[PDB]
Amino acid sequence: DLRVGRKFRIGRKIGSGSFGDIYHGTNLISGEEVAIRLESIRSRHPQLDYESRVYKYLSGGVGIPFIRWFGREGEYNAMVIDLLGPSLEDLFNYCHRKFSFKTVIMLALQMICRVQYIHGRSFIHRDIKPDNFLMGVGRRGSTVHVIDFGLSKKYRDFNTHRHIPYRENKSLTGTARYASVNTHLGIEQSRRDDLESLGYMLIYFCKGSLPWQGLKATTKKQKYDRILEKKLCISVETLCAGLPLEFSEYMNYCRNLKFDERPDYLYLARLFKDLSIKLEYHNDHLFDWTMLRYTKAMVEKKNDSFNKVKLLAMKKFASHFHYCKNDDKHYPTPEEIKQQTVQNNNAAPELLSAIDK
Ligand SMILES: Nc1ncnc2c1ncn2[C@@H]1O[C@H](COP(=O)(O)OP(=O)(O)O)[C@@H](O)[C@H]1O
Repeated sequence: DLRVGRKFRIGRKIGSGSFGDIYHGTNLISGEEVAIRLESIRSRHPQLDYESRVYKYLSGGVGIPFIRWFGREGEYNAMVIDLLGPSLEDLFNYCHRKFSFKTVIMLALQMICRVQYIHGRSFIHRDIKPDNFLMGVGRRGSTVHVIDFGLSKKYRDFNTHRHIPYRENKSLTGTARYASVNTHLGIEQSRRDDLESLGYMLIYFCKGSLPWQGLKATTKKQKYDRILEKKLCISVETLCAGLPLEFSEYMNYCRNLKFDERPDYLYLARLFKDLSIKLEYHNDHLFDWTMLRYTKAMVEKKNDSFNKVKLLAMKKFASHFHYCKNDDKHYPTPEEIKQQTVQNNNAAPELLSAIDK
């Protein structure tokens, strides 16, 4: 309950982590709810100061949490920033670990823009994963935000745009579930790698998992290298089985980019915009969790309970909920996928009547 940056009061924890804790905070003058991150100054590997400085440099971008204050408060490095909502991994779990094509397409459109803005500010993220994308709170709940810039890096000179040099034998640090093949190989990360990681997330979201998940090994390196072998040896076709051709096209593009090459962000956005048209989706910010949450509220006026809610939701929103069929070996046609609209309507008392109201 101490004060930070004169006017920010620390409240309840949100909260804990490896680089410190994150708290609810309040601006004592305006009453605005914010987020406050703390890092012990006795930390052996300080990261908060770095992140705050990246956040400052990125300040003003759409979907970049807006830093309000950072500095020193006694025994703590502190950072005051926008309060955000659930992560996409959180929402993935809420939806029982599968997203519709529509929701994945809509996330992809926003996330490509976020990554584009970050690259436009001469930084690469280097830690692209579902946990690092959060929705806004309240009415900002339709905007995907990017967080966690502790591993981010300048990939080019601010004035000359001279790219950092090519390099090998770089070490790998985290879970490498979403890491690019070239990261695994020890190559200096560049813009392409952020986008490849984004690609794996999309496939993850669609299919419910990646085929190199849940591996065990005797050492970290062995595990990393087992993941690398699967990424390398499983074809893009197999990887993207059951998904419209855009998803494998997205992946082939990222894997084919050269080290210092500027990505064609608009080409990639057009992939998913064109697909949403073929699938007759509106870009209406109506995500799976939005509609499941609404449906549930009306019903209430645990695995088995969810399935009933989901059934009603898919009936009321038949044209919105299309899913990958993981037994598929091919890329389904748009008309193939849209056939699920009919199936959704054909599913089945007073409860079906209640929801319309
Ligand atoms: N600006 C923010 N507003 C609200 N919640 C946040 C913000 N930044 C991170 N979080 C959330 O706080 C929780 C703890 O985050 P943190 O400890 O930094 O990550 P991790 O636990 O993965 O190391 C996470 O669930 C994360 O989604």
